[PDB]
Amino acid sequence: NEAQAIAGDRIRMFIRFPKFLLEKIQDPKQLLFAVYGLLLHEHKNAVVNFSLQRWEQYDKPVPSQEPIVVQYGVRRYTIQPLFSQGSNSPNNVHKYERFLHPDTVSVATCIAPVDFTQSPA
Amino acid sequence: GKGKPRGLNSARKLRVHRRNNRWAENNYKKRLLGTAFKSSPFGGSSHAKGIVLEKLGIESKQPNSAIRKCVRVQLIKNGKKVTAFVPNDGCLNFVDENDEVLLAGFGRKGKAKGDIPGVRFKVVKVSGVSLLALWKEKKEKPRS
Amino acid sequence: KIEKITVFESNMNRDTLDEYAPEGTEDWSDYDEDF
RNA sequence: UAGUGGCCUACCAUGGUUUCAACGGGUAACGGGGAAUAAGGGUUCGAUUCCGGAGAGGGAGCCUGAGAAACGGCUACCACAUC
Repeated sequence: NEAQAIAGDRIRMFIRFPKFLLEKIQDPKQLLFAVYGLLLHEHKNAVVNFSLQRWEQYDKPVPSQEPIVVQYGVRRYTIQPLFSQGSNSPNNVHKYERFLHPDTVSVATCIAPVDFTQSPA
Repeated sequence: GKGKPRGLNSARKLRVHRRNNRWAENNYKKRLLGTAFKSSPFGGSSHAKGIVLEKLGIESKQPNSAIRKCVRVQLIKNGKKVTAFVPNDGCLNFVDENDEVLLAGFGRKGKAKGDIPGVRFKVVKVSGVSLLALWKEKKEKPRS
Repeated sequence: KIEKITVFESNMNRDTLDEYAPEGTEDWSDYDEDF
């Protein structure tokens, strides 16, 4: 509903740009960088609970109380999750399962600073 | 006299007689009024593809005892909302909503295989790729 | 200021520049289970 | 008119069709051999290589010509839509 500034066009905006974070923001005619957008309350953050499968032909397990760099989408955060069984849960009540299962679905539980559009993690 | 005229001028009656008794047959009246065209959301087709609306809420018209991983779908040739079904059931992980299927009946134009209202259409091919070489662990079996 | 080369500011009705919710410290007072 | 003819036109007559179904309505209706049939009859389909009809997006209209109400011909309207 609250979509006002028109996409499709070209735009010249005065984006306030801090002097702190001026190491790796470059001018890509030959290099690779991109820039994204935010929301109102995406400025706030929340607590997430992922669904994870094991990667295919990736047999060896990982203990699941350990910092894994989570992407849900593309961007990277070394989040400290809590995997729990990804069964069909009627009551939506989970476990503090410590570690992983080598085949089935896992449900992470962690705090992440949230990008709310259901991506393949 | 067996309740009928017989005499060899009476055919005037008879082809008007059966003409008014074909309507007591069922598929005759179903057919010659275009009821398959004014209804039956395939519209006389054999398949239809459409986006999955969402996960489905189970309303018991008996009996298959679980949340049957079924998919509310709405077609794109018509846009008429039907509850659907996947066989080889489970694996609720591998497509989002608003995503493609290919629908086909159960064998009676469905109407009954589990406790779900109006579930009569097996999904054949999600997003153009099949299910039978996708339950075969080549590819992966979708979600709602 | 959002413009085209129509001026749209970064107006007042916004979440100020927090990351966790600033009402969250006060939300550590809903003593739901004092177990 | 190439010609019969209410095809018109001018005066006349009051007729004509029909429960032996007029008229009106619907057709996911282009009509004829084909198909699935297979005891026989019945049933349903026929856009489709052949015959006949129709149209060149929809209606008009006219030229040239033995022949066209022609559209890889033309004029106009209507719907589009290029530099």
